[PDB]
Amino acid sequence: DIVMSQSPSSLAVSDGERVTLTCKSSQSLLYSTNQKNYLAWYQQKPGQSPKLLIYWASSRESGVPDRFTGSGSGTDFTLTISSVKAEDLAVYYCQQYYSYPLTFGAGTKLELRADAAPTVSIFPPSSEQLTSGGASVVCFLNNFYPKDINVKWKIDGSERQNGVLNSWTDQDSKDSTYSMSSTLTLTKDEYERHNSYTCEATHKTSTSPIVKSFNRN
Amino acid sequence: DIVMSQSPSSLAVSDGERVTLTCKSSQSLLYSTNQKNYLAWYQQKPGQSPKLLIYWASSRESGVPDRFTGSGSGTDFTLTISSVKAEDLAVYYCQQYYSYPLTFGAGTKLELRADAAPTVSIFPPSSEQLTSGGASVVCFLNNFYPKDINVKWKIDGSERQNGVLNSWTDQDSKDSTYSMSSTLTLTKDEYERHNSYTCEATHKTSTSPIVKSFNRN
Amino acid sequence: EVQLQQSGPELVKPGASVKISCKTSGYTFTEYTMYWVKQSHGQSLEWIGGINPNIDDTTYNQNFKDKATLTVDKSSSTAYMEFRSLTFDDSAVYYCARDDKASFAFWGQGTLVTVSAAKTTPPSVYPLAPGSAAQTNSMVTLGCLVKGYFPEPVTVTWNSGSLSSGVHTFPAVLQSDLYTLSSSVTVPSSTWPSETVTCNVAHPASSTKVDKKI
Amino acid sequence: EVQLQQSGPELVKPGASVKISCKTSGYTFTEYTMYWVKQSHGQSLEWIGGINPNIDDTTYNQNFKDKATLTVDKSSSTAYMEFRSLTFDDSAVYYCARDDKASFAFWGQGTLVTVSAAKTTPPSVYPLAPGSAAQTNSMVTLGCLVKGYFPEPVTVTWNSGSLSSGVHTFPAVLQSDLYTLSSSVTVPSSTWPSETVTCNVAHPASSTKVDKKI
Repeated sequence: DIVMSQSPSSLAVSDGERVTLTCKSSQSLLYSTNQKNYLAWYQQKPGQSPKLLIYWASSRESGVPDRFTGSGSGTDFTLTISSVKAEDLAVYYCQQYYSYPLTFGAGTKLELRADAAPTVSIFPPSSEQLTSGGASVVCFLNNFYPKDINVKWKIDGSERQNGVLNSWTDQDSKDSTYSMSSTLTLTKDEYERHNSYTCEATHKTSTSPIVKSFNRN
Repeated sequence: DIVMSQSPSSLAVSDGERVTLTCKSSQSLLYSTNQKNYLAWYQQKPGQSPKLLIYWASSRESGVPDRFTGSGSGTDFTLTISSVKAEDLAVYYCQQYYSYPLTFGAGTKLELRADAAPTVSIFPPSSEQLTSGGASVVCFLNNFYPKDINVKWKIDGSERQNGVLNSWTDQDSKDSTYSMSSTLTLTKDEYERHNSYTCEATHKTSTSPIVKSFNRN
Repeated sequence: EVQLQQSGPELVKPGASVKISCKTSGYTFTEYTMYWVKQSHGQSLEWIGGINPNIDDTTYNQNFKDKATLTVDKSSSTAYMEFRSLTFDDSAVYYCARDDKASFAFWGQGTLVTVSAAKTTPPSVYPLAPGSAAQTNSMVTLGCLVKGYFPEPVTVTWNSGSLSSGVHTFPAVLQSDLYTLSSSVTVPSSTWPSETVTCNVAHPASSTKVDKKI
Repeated sequence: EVQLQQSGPELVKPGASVKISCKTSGYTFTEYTMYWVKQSHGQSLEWIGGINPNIDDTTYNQNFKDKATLTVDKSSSTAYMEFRSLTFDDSAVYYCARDDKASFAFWGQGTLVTVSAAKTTPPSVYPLAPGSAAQTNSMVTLGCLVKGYFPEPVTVTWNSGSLSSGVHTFPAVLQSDLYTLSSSVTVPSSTWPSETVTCNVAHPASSTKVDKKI
């Protein structure tokens, strides 16, 4: 079949800056008789349905604001936005009408800016958890940026990937930042056989990881 | 004057069947030369104004759907509906224009189907009721069919007919059922002289009456 | 095609006189006669009378003798109806029906006229809860009584209108010149009594809003 | 424009069948063409297939072969999409794509189909409190754990929804056919531990609401 690619996967833009998207296919989508390149540009608002914007890459659909200007022909394509607004935060897609099956893009999600410094907050397992037959050691990572961050779990100096779950939500509109929760589950027998529980996270802006620990006694 | 009668009073109908209404007059409403009969059929929607359906008993109003027709002359009168709809719920009337004073009909109403019954609605009185000097015990009837029911009040095994407040509602638009509330009020020192309060209700589909009671102390 | 306008609800004391008006527009008032019909007990209708504007033809029912008198206004194109010696049985919905031809007639929206010797009072509501410690039903029904209010209507919602299902509004009954109503709403057994529900009643006449948490 | 009326959310089990209806209005149903799009892992759209209701032509993708069928109804102007032999990878959000003009394609509200084998269970709330007596930071964090609930979602409020500031609600994760979420808030050192708060959760499916003090 025919495959398409979008690069890059994500872009962080501020208010007033222009943004350009690129959709490259595996072969020329140009049709000779109609002399029109068949491609579709979508914008999907969060919690809503996607909608078409630029049809046949050469024109703007009626009702779409002037900031959306389509261009490109043959292989390469470009979606140019003159000035972004507060309602321009969404994910974009790229569809081809050339041949079946219809190929869909990987998607590109916009972000905001900038400079969010995270922190580590540790909590011990509760009293009702150990009664139920298990234990959970979690530390919350909130107010950070960008969305790319790595967290490690080391028990008594030994690194363990068993029971590691992460929870990553969308970007909060108030502080323009992200919050991620990490959950590590273990039974009541493993809680009594171990003492120190640590979670270690690495951030690009920080030259050294932030470590936090607590004791069972 | 010339009084008119209507039978039956109420009947339960389904969706898509035929409904026949009859209005009988004590005297002949016919006028000789024009071979016409004086009557007018009415349809009054709840919260709306009455409207006319069949004029001179033989013909349909302009704008009324074809499902409303009528036949008959002289004494008897017939109003037949070919196919009922969901908006057909109303109260129908028949008037005679023959002689003054103008006499009206008793009215008819259509119901739905079927088989709803309650179990225990009993609410004991609260502590704030006695602070005002009075006392009130209530029995409710919810999700029951048909509207015909006989509520009875038994205090310490004795029947009490005074202070009974009965209230009936319209038909529900969801389960097509009825709601009835019976309130019994009395004074403060009479409530302290009695302990057990039994609330009796008799329903048609049940071969035995439902007997429920509660105690004050 | 036509607009028949009347007055709104009136609050009158027994012994006074009330005037009901019927507005006519879109047609000549000097041609077609006007009639009046009384609606009693919510269903049965009663014929009041009729009047012809131009020839001053007035005929009244045997019940309305020395009670209902009709007067027409030729200048403003409207009809007037006034009553004398109002009693307790005189509270009914009134309509003014136009007579065009024998085939079809026009009706108005109606005027709600009630008469009682009464004074407006803030509604006194009390909570109600079942006195049994357990039950065999998976549903737990609650309710609250509304007593000592005037005049109609009274809007009763539940938890700021969050639960719109399972609500039943019972019509009011007239006792000692004051109406009393009640309401009941089904609630699951997995909530009560671990949370509290409130009864929100509104009385726009007295401008009183009270909430009782159960 | 066109009003696309779909069905509600469906909860089924792997191995059963499910029907998704798409209602069209305002134009001719037999003229234009119908399509369906599935959204996989929430950021990625997948093309299911398409059907022309005029000549009843049916085509599908390679992944959706021998799985979903497409039937149309001329009387009600509705499009039917039925699935057979469901798996755990078939749980996603489905879209009804109606192609009218090449300028803009009309889209519907979406259909959430969650296919899993599970039984409805009330949620379990585990409170969280820091174990340190003092800290240099003036802002202290609290947390609430909600485990063992189904189906999703559930509404989590802090102190009966009185505190709307600094509320971080994390999405649910799926473990052993059960869902688990976490929530954390920022509290100043003045009120903590001077005053006590609570974690209030509400589950609309099981009608079970649990309150715990922190």
